[PDB]
Amino acid sequence: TSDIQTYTSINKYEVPPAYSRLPLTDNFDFTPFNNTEYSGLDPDVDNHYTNAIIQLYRFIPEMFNFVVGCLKDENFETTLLTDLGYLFDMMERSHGKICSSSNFQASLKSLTDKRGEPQEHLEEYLESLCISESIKRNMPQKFNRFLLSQLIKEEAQTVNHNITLNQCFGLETEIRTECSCDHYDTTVKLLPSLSISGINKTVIKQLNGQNILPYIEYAMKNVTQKNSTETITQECTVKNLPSVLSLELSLLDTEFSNIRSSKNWLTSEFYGSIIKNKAVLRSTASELKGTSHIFKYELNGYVAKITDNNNETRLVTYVKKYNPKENCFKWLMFNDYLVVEITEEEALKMTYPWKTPEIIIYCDAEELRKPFFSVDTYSINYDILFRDYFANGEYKLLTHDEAPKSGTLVAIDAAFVSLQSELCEIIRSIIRPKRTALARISIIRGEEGELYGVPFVDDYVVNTNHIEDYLTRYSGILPGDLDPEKSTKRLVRRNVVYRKVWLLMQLGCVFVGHGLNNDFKHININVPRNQIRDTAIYFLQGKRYLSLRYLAYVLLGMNIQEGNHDSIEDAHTALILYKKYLHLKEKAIFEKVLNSVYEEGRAHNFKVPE
RNA sequence: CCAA
Repeated sequence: TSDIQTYTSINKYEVPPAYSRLPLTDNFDFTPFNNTEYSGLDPDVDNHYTNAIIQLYRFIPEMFNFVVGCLKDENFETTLLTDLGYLFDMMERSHGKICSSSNFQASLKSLTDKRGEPQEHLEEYLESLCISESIKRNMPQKFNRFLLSQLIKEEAQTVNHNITLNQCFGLETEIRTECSCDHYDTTVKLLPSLSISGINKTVIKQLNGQNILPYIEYAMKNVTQKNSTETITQECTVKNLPSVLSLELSLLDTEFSNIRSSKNWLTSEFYGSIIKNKAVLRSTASELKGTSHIFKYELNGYVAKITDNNNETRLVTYVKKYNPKENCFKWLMFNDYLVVEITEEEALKMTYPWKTPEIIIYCDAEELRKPFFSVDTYSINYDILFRDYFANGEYKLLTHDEAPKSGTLVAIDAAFVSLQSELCEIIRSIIRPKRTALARISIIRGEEGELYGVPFVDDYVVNTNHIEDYLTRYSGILPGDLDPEKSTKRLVRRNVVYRKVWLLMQLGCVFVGHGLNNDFKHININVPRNQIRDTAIYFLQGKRYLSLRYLAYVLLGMNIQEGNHDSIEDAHTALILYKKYLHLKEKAIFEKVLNSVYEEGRAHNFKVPE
């Protein structure tokens, strides 16, 4: 993959490798694709267009500090809001490590299955999951308006209901539709984004061609004269300059081709206020008449559509970030997992024909220079680690004297199920394997004491989606995972069980188990290597890993006689194995019994009668 | 292969 992060091409037509279709993601190496301390997203997703938008909103300080801040309280009902907060917090703390948005994608697919007048907004987003072209037109802008609308709707349903997202994106739109003479009707609705679509009077590129500001002025105050056998006159006007401006560019290809020639069209920064019943936007303050509270706006980021030379379509994200240790603006470009730091002259330049701006974001001046606040800047509510929150009808819950600290030993094991299969297209060129879901996890008390080796959660994860295979032999999940059909296990949602794991790694607990990197990858949570004690890495044999049942029969006297797997018992045996490994390490017998399990396994064929 |  040499010469793949080059974002510039000497030719104005050849698309550089930084925007090409990245190779599909046993252990994929991401070190030659990201050198910065800001993470990328796993391209193995059902949505061809949501990864670019998530990165666009991560670097808006006023939104990022809020949705991450919403992780103080247990907002289990706001699925799309908290899952976005779980993703934003994970992205910030990974500092470059790969991240997956499968949890957010699952909450979006379950929310869009809703079967308000504009309900086709749900169906238009659901129609873009089964993947034909990669992404259609006007579809990224449709989700941009959909994501912001659903977030605000969930923002009013959180604990201590907030309106912070409305104060940032709120566009007080006056919709005057004149039916007859001297008699008109006005509508006032708060819009999260501004839609620049269906432009008719292209009088902008003469002397106001020109820059982007005239397009924003028309979308803020326009008079359309088309409706129906009526052809009514409609006048849309906004009287609000919010903190951030969400722009949705959807123009004609003739207007898109003419807009590439105008150098410096997409303006870096501008200022403007409201003087008349319309909004005026000027480059410098010398053109501003003043007489009102002036507002300064700077570009935060934008999502552009890349048309490959192989006639392939994909989205990328340009991003600016401010460092409080100096006065500097660093640009960042985001492919799926390709992240590079670029210059401003290249980020604003759009003379290339394979580049089309789709979603632009402008931010307030004094608010962009504000630093990003992590979730651990407030007091988080660790009440779920003790409460019994089940959705149905041999462990023991936790107490406040067992309050986990930075270093509390815990044994974790997770069971999963199969929703779909590989479902590939072919040499493989289009499709990828997907759809593995979580069924049951269990955390065990690992701290030495009276309550040692005894679990404290045994939660099963409810799932309404159609499964393809239970993997019952390796999952121990009888068909009782249905919400009203719980056989014997106490069920729980996915948002509640994820918070138990998130709070454990938030405090700094130390997880032990076998193959913990797999569970955390499918649970969709990233834990630092300092808090992971994997028995596979410890008892590693070159490139071969040993089965947990085998180690229980060669390192201990526990012949499990494995029939139906049992996660609560699997995590228990993984805990005491870490205790034996500690014993065999304190006394210098480390690389003496490890060599004993290789050779004894050659004649035994890595198996024992069970 | 491990994980499942």
